[PDB]
Amino acid sequence: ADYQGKNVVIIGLGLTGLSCVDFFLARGVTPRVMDTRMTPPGLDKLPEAVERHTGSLNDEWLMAADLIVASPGIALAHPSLSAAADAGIEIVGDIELFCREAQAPIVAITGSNGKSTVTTLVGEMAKAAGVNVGVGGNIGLPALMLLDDECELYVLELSSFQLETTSSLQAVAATILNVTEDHMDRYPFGLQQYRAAKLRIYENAKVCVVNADDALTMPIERCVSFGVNMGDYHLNHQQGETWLRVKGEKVLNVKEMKLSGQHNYTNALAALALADAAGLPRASSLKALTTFTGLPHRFEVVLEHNGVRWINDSKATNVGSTEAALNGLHVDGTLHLLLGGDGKSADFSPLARYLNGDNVRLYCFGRDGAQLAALRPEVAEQTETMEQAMRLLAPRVQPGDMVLLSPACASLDQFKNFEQRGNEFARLAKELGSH
Ligand SMILES: O=C(O)CC[C@@H](NS(=O)(=O)c1ccc(COc2ccc(/C=C3\SC(=O)NC3=O)cc2)cc1)C(=O)O
Repeated sequence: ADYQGKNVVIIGLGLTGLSCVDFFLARGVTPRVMDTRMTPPGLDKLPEAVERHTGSLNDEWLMAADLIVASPGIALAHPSLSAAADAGIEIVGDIELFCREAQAPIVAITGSNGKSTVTTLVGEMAKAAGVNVGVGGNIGLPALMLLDDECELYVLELSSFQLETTSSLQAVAATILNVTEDHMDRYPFGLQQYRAAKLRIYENAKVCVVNADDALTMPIERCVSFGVNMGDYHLNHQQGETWLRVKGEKVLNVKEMKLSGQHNYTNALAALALADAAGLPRASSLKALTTFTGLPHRFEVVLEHNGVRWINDSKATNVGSTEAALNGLHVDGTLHLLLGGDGKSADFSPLARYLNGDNVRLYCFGRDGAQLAALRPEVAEQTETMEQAMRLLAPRVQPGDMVLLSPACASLDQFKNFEQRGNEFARLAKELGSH
């Protein structure tokens, strides 16, 4: 594509919006920027000669544009944006701009849970093979900051939102890892509309990788599959140990992995299937599986002291993700579970199954605290903030217990993002968790 002379409007700042600004400027196009927030992050790092409008959308600017670049954080359904679309004004996102320029194969990963782990993993597989790889998208750097002529492979985490505005992706290997309820505040046509957005990732992909255990990950020549008991990539359980297997051949005893748990093992399978489709050597891909330590805020033990494990799973920002943490979870004594924040209109009831017995306590906070507490009121306390919940639970903690921040919600009602929320839990854990 050629943008010269075009009237360009970027909706949304932050890192991503700033990368879009720099993208256009470096191509000799001065965009204008709008953001519905009065002081969006990065405002102060915006260059002085870029026109900006904050606090709302400017329909004069939008209806004047030749191209609208919408941040994933604004709904295409927003009245101002659908007015523009009705006018035949072209609307894209950062990812779409990336895909038009990228000069290396792209491995594209989406999913309600696991997508950051799989993306990171595939990145580490490439790195183990000596491949110059750019890893990012919806994590790490925004995609436009990855763009580099010497890159030999890109591995992009993509959200449903990014996919809605992307049309030029032709992934060398693409996956939806799973589809469980999330973002319903952005999908008024419910689960199928959310699913429909993620399905876009498969269009023109050279290989598709689907989850044989989640029918919703399949499109409406076949896809490669991964699964627990079925799928081209699957698990084989022999006698307390577990193997990764490709079409009946053993490829890795999971005792060599530093990650644990069925769902991490199916993440490994997904990563391997993607790495294989991308043409990465198998040996170095397996080697990456054994060195990978996991991501911060992803079921991350921040403190083990005095018989108590404090676990930061702050990246659990949906129900499926918390359920992943709770399902099969071994706790010696009492589980003290922190739930709360912005539940994005999710049904929390699927969590109820995991909260029976004498060994669970709930500490529910933020915007949907009352709804979370209502899962089992008898064993629940509700506060306003996570710090209050931590100071409430800490005196109760006994040798053998677990403290688990796995909130099933976004942090955005009270925090900058789930990282700040994990960081704050980590600091509090260390204060509250020794004498
Ligand atoms: O961190 C959390 O606790 C939750 C993350 C959570 N992720 S996520 O909503 O999928 C998400 C998507 C893109 C980004 C980064 O990029 C953005 C730029 C601008 C905006 C807000 C804008 S733009 C505008 O014009 N008016 C706005 O209020 C939001 C995001 C951050 C989060 C979620 O999964 O619930």
